[PDB]
Amino acid sequence: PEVKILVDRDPIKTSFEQWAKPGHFSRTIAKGPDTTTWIWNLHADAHDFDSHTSDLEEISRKVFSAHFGQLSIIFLWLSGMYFHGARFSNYEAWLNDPTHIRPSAQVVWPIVGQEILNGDVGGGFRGIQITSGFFQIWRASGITSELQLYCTAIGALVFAALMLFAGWFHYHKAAPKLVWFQDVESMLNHHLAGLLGLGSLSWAGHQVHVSLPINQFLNAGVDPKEIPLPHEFILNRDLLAQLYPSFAEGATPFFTLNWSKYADFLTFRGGLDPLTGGLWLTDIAHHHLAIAILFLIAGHMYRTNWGIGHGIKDILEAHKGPFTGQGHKGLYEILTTSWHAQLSINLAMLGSLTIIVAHHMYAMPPYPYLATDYGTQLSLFTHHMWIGGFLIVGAAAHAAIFMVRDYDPTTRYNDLLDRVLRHRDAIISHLNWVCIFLGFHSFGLYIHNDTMSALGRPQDMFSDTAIQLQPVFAQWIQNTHALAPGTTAPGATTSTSLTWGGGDLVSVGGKVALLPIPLGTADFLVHHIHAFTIHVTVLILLKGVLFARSSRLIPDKANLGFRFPCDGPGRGGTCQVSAWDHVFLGLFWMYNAISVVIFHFSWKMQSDVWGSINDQGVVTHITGGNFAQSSITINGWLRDFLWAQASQVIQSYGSSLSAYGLFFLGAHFVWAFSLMFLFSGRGYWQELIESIVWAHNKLKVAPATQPRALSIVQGRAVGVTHYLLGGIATTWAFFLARIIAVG
Amino acid sequence: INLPSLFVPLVGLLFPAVAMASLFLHVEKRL
Amino acid sequence: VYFDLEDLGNTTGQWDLYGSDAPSPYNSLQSKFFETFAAPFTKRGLLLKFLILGGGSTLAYFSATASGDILPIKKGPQLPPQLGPRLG
Amino acid sequence: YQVVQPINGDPFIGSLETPVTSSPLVAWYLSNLPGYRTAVNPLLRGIEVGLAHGFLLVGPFVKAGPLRNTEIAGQAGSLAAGGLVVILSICLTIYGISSFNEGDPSTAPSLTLTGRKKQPDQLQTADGWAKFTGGFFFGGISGVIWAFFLLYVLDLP
Amino acid sequence: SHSVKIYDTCIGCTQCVRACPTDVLEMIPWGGCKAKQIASAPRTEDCVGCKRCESACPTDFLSVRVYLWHETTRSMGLAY
Amino acid sequence: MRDLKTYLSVAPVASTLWFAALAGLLIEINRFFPDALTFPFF
Amino acid sequence: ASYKVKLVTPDGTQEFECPSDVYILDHAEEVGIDLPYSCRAGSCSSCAGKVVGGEVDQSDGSFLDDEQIEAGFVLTCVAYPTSDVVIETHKEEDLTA
Amino acid sequence: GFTPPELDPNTPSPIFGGSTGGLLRKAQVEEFYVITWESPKEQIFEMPTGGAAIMREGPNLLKLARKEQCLALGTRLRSKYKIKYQFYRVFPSGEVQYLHPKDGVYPEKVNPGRQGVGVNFRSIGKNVSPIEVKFTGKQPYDL
Ligand code: CLA
Ligand code: CLA
Ligand code: CLA
Ligand code: CLA
Ligand code: SF4
Ligand code: FES
Repeated sequence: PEVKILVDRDPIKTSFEQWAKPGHFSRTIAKGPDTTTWIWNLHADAHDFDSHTSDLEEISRKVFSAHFGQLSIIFLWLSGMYFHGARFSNYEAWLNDPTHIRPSAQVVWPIVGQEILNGDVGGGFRGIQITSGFFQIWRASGITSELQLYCTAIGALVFAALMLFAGWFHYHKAAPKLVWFQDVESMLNHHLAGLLGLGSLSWAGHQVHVSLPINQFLNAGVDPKEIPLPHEFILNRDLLAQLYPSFAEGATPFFTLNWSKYADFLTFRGGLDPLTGGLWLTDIAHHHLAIAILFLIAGHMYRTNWGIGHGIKDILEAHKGPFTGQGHKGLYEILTTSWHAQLSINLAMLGSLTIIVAHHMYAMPPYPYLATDYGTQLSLFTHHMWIGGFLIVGAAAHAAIFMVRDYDPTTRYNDLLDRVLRHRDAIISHLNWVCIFLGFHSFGLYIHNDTMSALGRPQDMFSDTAIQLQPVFAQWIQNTHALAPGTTAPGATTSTSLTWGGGDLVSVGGKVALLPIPLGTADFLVHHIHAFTIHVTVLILLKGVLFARSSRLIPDKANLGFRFPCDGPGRGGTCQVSAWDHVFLGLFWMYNAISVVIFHFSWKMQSDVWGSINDQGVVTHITGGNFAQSSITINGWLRDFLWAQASQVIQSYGSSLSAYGLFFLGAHFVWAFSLMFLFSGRGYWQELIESIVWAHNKLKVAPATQPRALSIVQGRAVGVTHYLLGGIATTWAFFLARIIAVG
Repeated sequence: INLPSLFVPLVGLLFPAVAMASLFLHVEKRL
Repeated sequence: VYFDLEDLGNTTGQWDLYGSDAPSPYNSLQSKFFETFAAPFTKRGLLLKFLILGGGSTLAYFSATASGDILPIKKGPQLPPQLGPRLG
Repeated sequence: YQVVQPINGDPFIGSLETPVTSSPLVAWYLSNLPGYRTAVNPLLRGIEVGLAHGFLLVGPFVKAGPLRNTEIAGQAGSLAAGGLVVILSICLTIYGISSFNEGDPSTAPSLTLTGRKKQPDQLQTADGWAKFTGGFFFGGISGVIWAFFLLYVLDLP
Repeated sequence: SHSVKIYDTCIGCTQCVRACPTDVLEMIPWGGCKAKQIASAPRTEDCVGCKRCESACPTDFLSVRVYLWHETTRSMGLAY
Repeated sequence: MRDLKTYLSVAPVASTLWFAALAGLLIEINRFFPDALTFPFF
Repeated sequence: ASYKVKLVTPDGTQEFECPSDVYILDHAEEVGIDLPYSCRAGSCSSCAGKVVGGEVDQSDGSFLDDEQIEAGFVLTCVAYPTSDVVIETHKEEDLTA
Repeated sequence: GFTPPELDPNTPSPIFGGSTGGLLRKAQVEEFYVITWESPKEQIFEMPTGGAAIMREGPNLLKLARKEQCLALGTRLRSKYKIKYQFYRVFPSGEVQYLHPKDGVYPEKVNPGRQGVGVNFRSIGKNVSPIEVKFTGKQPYDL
């Protein structure tokens, strides 16, 4: 019953003998190769732990140490970032004049003329302009010399070696047993209150003592070398009390409960800092304090060892009603015995979180001098949207794996799962219908618009000038968010973001940081397109999950596995009935949806947000503001967005942006190369390999590991992999060349 | 009296109408 | 137990779930009127041939004699035409 | 207690019972509609059908078509709804022609919700379907006529 | 209905009959092999044409063969 | 140690080493004799 | 090397000597104690059998349950006798269940 | 020669809650199938159409819509449980048809009362070319 550490000593012995025998984990691979197919299987099943064995203890041990390996890798990548900022960068000069020096932390050797890629990034330096936004983080951190960057690179290297050693240790010397892993209450109590609570408390601490004073000094105009070191602020406190008088009373308020006396540096202002175009640091510190309090309290909910707390089984069993039978009874047994269920829930939530991060970081810019660095903002939004989409699709993959390999009503029965399984037909019917209806009423409007614009009938269009479709609720909500500070939020001064409105515009260095974003007919059309794409992706993935075990077409589908090519050409033909094929199809639709999302954001920001402002105060946007009138037809997307903005990348040959021109074309090539794998089948290829093998046999030069054509599933997987790489890399080159060139 | 004013409609509207009802009734007929 | 070889329709579920089988709620003066006046359109071949040829009649008619306020294709051009890149 | 039950206690028919498909209000309503008035002359039901649907199909063709603002042609766009009525009654006719033959009984179910025999619904005939076709069509054109007759200003013409 | 044919190279391993999902195949006595067994296909009006039997046959070349032919309700696997 | 010598001769490691050495060789050749379009010797 | 093999069988129990690099079936073929086979390729259950002692190399065995090689059954025609073994014959159906 | 069992209606059915995967119009007008088995006790099992059902102690009688459904359920019942099953085809006439196992034995075991259907006495490499059968309706494998 009680909670304790439980470990085994020396489960596996460190040895090299298993390195020299490829495929030790699976009995079939261990036997050795006859054909080349072997070499592929060896890699495809490398991390399929619960298929190498049946024992849950072994799978969990492997998972734990694999996680340690991943963390060691991440630390090594961080070490590289800090070392490159310290050694091959122009960070100090950029610190001196942030709105003229464009950041760069990678230089190239002069080998074959490639030194042309070392371009003039300002500050007496020649290299590659980076878009990860690391200078903004390092400035918001208080870092002012390259010695601090060196120090953090060394610390990260140490931490990476530590992670690798712990990964070896917990697998070969002290391996925890199943009962240790299966304690979820203590785990949640630690991650809620220990990892997230103590983490943000410690970080709020660092912001109160380092970031806040060093940024106060930097915004005051002081030379970044004549600013005191951070530790001085801790040794001598009069330095702090000069900038914030409240630091004279020094924790007497926090006990005397007169927290009011800290209003110096813990504020609730809202809006941006009109000097750097970022959020007030005095708001972020107070935010982190509040979040830490909330998490530290929330990490005391579940019972571990002292009676007080909540039993998860009790909470789940308590919830049930007259529509759902016995629901939630039997989910604790499931969520503690399958890793795939846990992975699906976790992937779904982390993907959604990443998308939310993208939106919130464009709309309320956290770092100083990030809002006016347009390339970094575009890069960050796009990167995080792609990551979120991929993780959401993996969620479906592992829900399907759970349904095929783990669901079992004979020993672990849950009611809600059973009822959803018992009306899946109606579920899929209604979702299918709503996607068809949503597709007619959003893309159809575009087709109507194109045809009315080509037929010389613009008064019959769907636009702000002819037939208006104003999103009344969105306008109503942002009007409520405009009037909020002072009426429904008396403690706030400015509202949360500048996109809500109120007529407030923030500029930095003659550039536009933020201003109110206008919603119109075009915004209405684009958002309904987005609803359409998300609904279709959901239909494909949920159909794959709900029918993973059986169908009216193939009534014993679970016996064929999770990843199989087909069940033959009979029954009419049954290619791609497996759930793996549904994941394979959903990847294309996720690509479609995310691509449209990033195109909508990129065109809208340049058209109505970004630009340059004059001393008289007349804003000139990068594009002329043509999103309201050209986004409503398809021809306007092809003409005013793709054709007009690809100019920067198709003209980079000879400049320092020529690598983007090379990658544009390479990515087009890789995309078109995948269609060969996607459009064909392996019978043709094996028959061609036959004749090539004959030719080799004619000269006693034929190989002993007989060459085969790829698998059916491998053909599909190579196809989708190259398709995604080609498409995403094309958009990557286009975006980066375009945004870097104009500004 | 405008010649396309008559031929474009009926070849565009009624010819396919009659031909589609025609072929539907024929193709779903069990002799 | 829902299997009875004698009555098959109850075993395979041939019910009418929403039919009524109640008497007519349209009292006969109203029904009288309709089934008197609405009869001649109740033969299949009759209705089909009539509908086709009458719809075609109305379409050819309203197409040959539509006015300019309706169809810009009828009002013709009202401007002098341009010359092409060389020709015209 | 639970709300969803298998259809009439038979848990091996491909359906269920809910407050959406078997509820007293919904049952009584759907029962008193023309399509579910089994014991009534096909032509009367068709008349109700065509009336309601011509009247309904008036509005959109008027308030959205190409001549919506031109009102020397804005209101008389009921021509369009008349044409739509004509077209889908031609479709009704060919459907009935292909789906039935007079020398064959009507395919409707003979059992009721409790297990009593019914006289098969005659709308599923060939004869009665042609009768219902005539009824729907008569109603549709004259309903177009009726809702064009009310051109008097109300709240939104 | 599809066609299924058995050829005299059969070694009577029964692997094809175990695999059929619609019970088309059958073992019958014979005298041409060590097993005194041979496959037969008496019920080809129920064959969905999945070729699950052909994937199971070990002889080179195959001893059971499925030729897809005219389609019906049972052959297409329709539940409606 | 013998097992390590075997492992180092497995296909991916062997090819990695072979091509890294080849790359160094061609890189140094081109660093010494840059921009060659012809055989200018004989 | 050439360990002695023991096969219970309805005919009795007989021994024959035969090197470890061989399959059991061809070695019972040598001395002439008849056994039931169909495939000789490891893709059916006619040559099935279980063990009394020792254990037999089943590297090149296929079409078996992820257990049939951990609870006793063995196919005689794809099996290398690593030890002085003692095995069963005519064991298909109590394997077929 | 192995009289086949009769269909005994009034045989109870498993305990199911209903599902949208069961019979449809094809069972009203074309055909459907019926499986019966023994079930030493009451136990839970996965329906070949939807979720889970409870089979009753004693005879069990299920109505499905395809032969493949019956056979997949029977395979599950016969290996994971040790149960004997039979299934039948019922027409809209009210006519039953014992279907499986046909002659009392399972087809993977050779029974001495069976004839050969679809057996060619030659190898597959000895079929004629299509040119030999052109304009006459046979097929090269017909022989
Ligand atoms: C295959 C040759 C051919 C083609 C491609 C066309 C194409 C066209 N004709 Mg034309 N026509 C043709 C032959 C052809 N015609 C001949 C031989 C005559 C008699 C000398 C005419 C007399 C004619 C008139 C009076 C008019 C057109 C018009 C038109 C245009 C409007 C579309 C239409 O209403 O269809 C054509 C309508 C017809 C009544 C043509 C009927 C006569 C031809 C022979 C019918 C052939 C159908 C045949 C059974 C199918 C052949 C198979 C194959 C074509 C698929 C269109 C671009 C209209 C126009 O100018 O638009 C602005 C117009 O009013 N046509
Ligand atoms: C290829 C031949 C063809 C022709 C000749 C037309 C002609 C016409 N179309 Mg059309 N269209 C076509 C193909 C064609 N279309 C196709 C393939 C599509 C699919 C993309 C469309 C989609 C389309 C749309 C979405 C719309 C039109 C509309 C129109 C009308 C616009 C001008 C107007 O306002 O008239 C005058 C106004 C009227 C109301 C005239 C009505 C015509 C009579 C009175 C109807 C009587 C019907 C009769 C009883 C029987 C029906 C046909 C019968 C002969 C079989 C016009 C009569 C517009 C319209 O007006 O809607 C009706 C419009 O909304 N078309
Ligand atoms: C306050 C206690 C605490 C803390 C801080 C953590 C923290 C973490 N746990 Mg953990 N866990 C705890 C208690 C705690 N756990 C308990 C009580 C249990 C059950 C008995 C588990 C069971 C558990 C499992 C099964 C897994 C984790 C994992 C993780 C990592 C999650 C991924 C991440 O966000 O990386 C963030 C990265 C950082 C914050 C970098 C700093 C890393 C610091 C040094 C972590 C040190 C905390 C650790 C408890 C130190 C103890 C070791 C000590 C004896 C020397 C993370 C570092 C995952 C993992 O192990 O990945 C390897 C995972 O698989 N935990
Ligand atoms: C926390 C994240 C996570 C984790 C731990 C896992 C873990 C696992 N997944 Mg999974 N998955 C995830 C996310 C994750 N996945 C996401 C986001 C997706 C959506 C794409 C999927 C979709 C997915 C599928 C469809 C499948 C799995 C499968 C598996 C299992 C075996 C994986 C394996 O070893 O294959 C081997 C790994 C490789 C062969 C490497 C592939 C290399 C890729 C294709 C190249 C990528 C290009 C690179 C990024 C850039 C180009 C570089 C180049 C130019 C040099 C394993 C337990 C498999 C399974 O059967 O589950 C039981 C299965 O088929 N996953
Ligand atoms: S082998 Fe290929 S083409 Fe044939 S049924 Fe399978 S997936 Fe389809
Ligand atoms: S003969 Fe069947 S396994 Fe050897």
